Amino acid sequence: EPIMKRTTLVANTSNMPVAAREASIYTGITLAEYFRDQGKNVSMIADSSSRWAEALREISGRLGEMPADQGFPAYLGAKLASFYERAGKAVALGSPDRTGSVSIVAAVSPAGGDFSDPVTTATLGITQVFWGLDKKLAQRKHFPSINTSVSYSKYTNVLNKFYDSNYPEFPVLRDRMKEILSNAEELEQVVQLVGKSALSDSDKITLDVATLIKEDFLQQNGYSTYDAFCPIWKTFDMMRAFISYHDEAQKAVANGANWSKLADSTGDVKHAVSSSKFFEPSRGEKEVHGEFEKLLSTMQERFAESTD
Amino acid sequence: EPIMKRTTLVANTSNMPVAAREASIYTGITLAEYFRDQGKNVSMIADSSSRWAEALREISGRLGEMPADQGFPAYLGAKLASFYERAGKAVALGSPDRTGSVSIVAAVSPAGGDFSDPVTTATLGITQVFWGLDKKLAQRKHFPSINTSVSYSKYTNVLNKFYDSNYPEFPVLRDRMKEILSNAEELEQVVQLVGKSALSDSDKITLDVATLIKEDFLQQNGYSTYDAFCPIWKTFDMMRAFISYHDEAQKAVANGANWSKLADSTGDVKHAVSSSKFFEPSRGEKEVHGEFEKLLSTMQERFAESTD
Amino acid sequence: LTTAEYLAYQTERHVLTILTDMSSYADALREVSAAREEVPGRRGYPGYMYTDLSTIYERAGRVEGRNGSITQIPILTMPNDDITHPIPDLTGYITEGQIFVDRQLHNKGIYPPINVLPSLSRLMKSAIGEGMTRKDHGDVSNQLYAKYAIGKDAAAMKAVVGEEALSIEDKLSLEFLEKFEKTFITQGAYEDRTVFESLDQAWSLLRIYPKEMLNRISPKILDEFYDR
Amino acid sequence: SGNREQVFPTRMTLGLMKTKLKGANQGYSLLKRKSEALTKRFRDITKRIDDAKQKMGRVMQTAAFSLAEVSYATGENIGYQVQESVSTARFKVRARQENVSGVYLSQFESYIDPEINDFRLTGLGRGGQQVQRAKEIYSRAVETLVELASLQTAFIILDEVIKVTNRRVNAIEHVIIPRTENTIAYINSELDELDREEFYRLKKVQEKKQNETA
Amino acid sequence: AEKRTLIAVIADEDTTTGLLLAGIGQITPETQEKNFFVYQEGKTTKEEITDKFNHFTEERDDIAILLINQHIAENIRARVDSFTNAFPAILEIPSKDHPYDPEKDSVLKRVRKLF
Repeated sequence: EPIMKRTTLVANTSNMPVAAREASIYTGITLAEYFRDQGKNVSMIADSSSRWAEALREISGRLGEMPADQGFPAYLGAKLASFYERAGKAVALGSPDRTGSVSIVAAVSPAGGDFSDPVTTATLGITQVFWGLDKKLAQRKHFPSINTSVSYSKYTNVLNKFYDSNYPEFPVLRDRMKEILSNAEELEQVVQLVGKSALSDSDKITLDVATLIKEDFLQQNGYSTYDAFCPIWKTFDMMRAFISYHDEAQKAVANGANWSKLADSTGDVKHAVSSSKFFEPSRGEKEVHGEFEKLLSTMQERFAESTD
Repeated sequence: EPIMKRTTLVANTSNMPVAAREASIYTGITLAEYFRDQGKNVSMIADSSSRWAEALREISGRLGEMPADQGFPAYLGAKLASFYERAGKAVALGSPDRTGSVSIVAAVSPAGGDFSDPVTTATLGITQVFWGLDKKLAQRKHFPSINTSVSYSKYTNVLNKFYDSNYPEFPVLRDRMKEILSNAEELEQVVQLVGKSALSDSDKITLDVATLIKEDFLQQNGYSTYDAFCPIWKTFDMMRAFISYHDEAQKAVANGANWSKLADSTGDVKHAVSSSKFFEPSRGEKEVHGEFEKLLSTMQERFAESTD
Repeated sequence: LTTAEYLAYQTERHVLTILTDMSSYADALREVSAAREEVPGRRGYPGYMYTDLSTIYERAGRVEGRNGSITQIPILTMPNDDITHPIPDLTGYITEGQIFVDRQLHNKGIYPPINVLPSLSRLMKSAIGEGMTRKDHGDVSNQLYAKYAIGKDAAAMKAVVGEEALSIEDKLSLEFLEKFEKTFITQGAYEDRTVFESLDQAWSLLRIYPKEMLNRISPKILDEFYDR
Repeated sequence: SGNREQVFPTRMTLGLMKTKLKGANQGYSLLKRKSEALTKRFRDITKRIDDAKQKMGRVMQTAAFSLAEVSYATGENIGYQVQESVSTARFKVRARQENVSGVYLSQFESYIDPEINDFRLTGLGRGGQQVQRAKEIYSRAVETLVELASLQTAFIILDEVIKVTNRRVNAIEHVIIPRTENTIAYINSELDELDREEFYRLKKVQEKKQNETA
Repeated sequence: AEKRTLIAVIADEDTTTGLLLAGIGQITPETQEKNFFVYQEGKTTKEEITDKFNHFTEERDDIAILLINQHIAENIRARVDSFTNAFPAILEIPSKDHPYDPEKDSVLKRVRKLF
């Protein structure tokens, strides 16, 4: 079925005047609210919300009212707060009782600065989920190019009940993955100017595991038939696979296993966990989860063999 | 004939009325245009167009006009472009047919030496020749203290016809010198950090040849009998001598000799090339050319002798 | 603060005042200041934000006569994780010390993520004593801070000189830092350590070192509390 | 005054400047303490070289006396026979790398291969005794040579590290800090001052027109 | 590198070379070369000694030490030049029949200069 059957679109452009630009997302959020009032779960994408803020700035300049920051109206924070808070899981007004939800997915756009602009500064305090761009990753053509250090999602504690019913290990695995990425990021920062000579086996494992994560879990082309849409169960399975690889290597080098030899001896397992992202989600959760269980068992037994 | 017989002056001391600076520059340029109309190849010198720019700034500030970059009038760039466009070799109006010139050469005075002020940036986009000077060189009694890194001339390409007519190797030699100076600067900017060691013999030859160039060809004392005026033929000969010295040194070292031993064994040749600037232009073009041919021949024989 | 002042200085209660997200309050200040035709100040904030924050913060402390007290814990968010921002700068200039919640310490899965090194309490001396809290409190705090700093810079050097090149000081400091950030700083969100329980945990964790290596603590305290 | 990087001044460049400055400061501390550790180890190695070299004369003259005892026992000068009897290396240096203070220094170990014994079957038993004594002396000399090689490598590494640290602390930091100071104090302050002047002029004209209308 | 036995260049005393050979020494089978370079004092040319030092430390490529037996007193410049690299050869100056004072040792001189 066409997405357009589940889609209505507002098509304001740059040629359209500033007033229409300002009112475009207001019309869009009102439509989203109307469909939420029927119990429908509505997603609203406001691309280039920074252009909306620019429309507000131009209207303010036309009115001559004194702005704040550099050029933007001071009520920018209040208006984005109201617009963002128009979203949320809600109980419909009338009867029978319903439960809709409007999810704002708004796109800011950098203007030379990444976060010093007022629109992002207000949004960070307003919005609950932030996916900040990583300019260095884009410079290296790594997609998606979001930053894993400054981006945040406060729903991680709320989703604990959802995870405990379907994927109970998801929160702790995500925490461990974030810890690995942060530790390896600080270690890369300290090693760029020194060199990898002095790093211990644990440090090398952390660096290479985080590199594997960045190159085979965070990275999605989004165009191939595989991982165009990675389902939550496939994502959880690869999370546990990568964490199993990391902690298996760490436990192996907790013994006398030199990791320089261990990497060569378990290159097969490293390639397997890297290519796990190539599983086709269309196969269904059952068989692909069986594949991931097979991969985990192979990883564990191979690391046990290589430890001795 | 006395050189004043071809020179007329227009003057405004700093403490004399500020508004008259614009009148001074305009009367100077129209005098130059008038003498161009007679077929003379007049050249107009403006001592400081920055003084005109800040006079315009003060007039605007008194008028209460809205400031451009740091107080200047918004029409400063257009005013400078209109003034500068009056220069150019042209066929004078009326008959008999005659060809004149104006050749505006104006200096600007950046505040604090920073080339980012509006007057210099406006002038840079207009003039076809840029002769930026450096405070550091001038403070070390190095004159004309021109910054070869930033200074440029867009008339090098159009002047190739005259060069081929008179001094065909002039463009090749000037590009050779420019590349030598650029290479020496890029080696210098890392050798202050990594030390003089671990430097190839060819790199040391480039550094020594270019520091010789900076000391004894680019430098021109002006206040002396020999460097007051360097005629075009003598400058061409000196570039030929310096470039030939660099080529001979590079070839001799590339043929097995080591630069450290070679430099002391041919130091008299380097001193002769150094003192080549002391040749008196009043001695005549033929006599100076004979001296330069003798210098080149003696240098070649000495580099053959050290080659062994 | 009006409610807290009323309670403490008229009902003679000991009131703890907690203000959340002072950054939002500063944004509201910006909006109201720009509502009237007023020239913006540094970073857009009004030029008198110092005076307003002073008015809010000075509504605290003990006063002559009345038996109540006001303890204030304003909480603010750094817009760009920078001290130089006007809100944290003026808050530090007005208040006494500060407590730092660290981004990296939060990403490493430790709660509550208080970063001890950049956080100080400017009036900690008065809170410490014999009748006040317990006798060993200040010395234990100083020793914990010193050991944590040594563990931190030793962990930084881990990647430059290697583990084997470190002294026994640094080995015990790495062990202390791990146990510290995993058991002492790490506290359950619903776990209430009383001050004496916290001191006992700090002692059981500081008992790693022999009494010779505990330099920041006086021997009068070591002969009393080390052996338990 | 000082020096600057000739970069166009913007607040993004200011952010890059402060992050580069803090990186330079942390690198200064890191390499300074690394050089401290390396120089501690280097003082250890150089005093080791001193006492090893002063004992080297004693051990070599003891070995020479053992050789002279062998010559006295054999009567003839066995030097030519020993020189002509060399067939294969019985003593080899095991070049393997260490990790002294994070530096991949390479030391030498002794491959004493008794199976060769090429010159061990020539002459009287004094020949064998002198062979054993000279083997011990050669092991001591191999230890001294390994220590000397470590000293040379560590001297090169420490010289490079100290040169980099001093060069950075005297040029890179001492230009970045003036670069940031230039950026802020000149450009940001002057742009803010121009903004202040322009908005003050706007306020003046707005209030005067409002005043005349009122 | 290629682990090789320590070289032996002894021009101030052939007794030290003889003792080192009695310890252990190797001669190249195919190339007919030999690590031993025993030179009689007052008989081997200084240019010949420098040529041998170049052929061992600079020409031959392996991992080995190279004793000098205090004969480098005449070839001190060559010894200093070859000491610029720790590989493929590491120089040493064992005490020969003439005692080897630490003053003339290039490595000891560098250590004292760095003191």
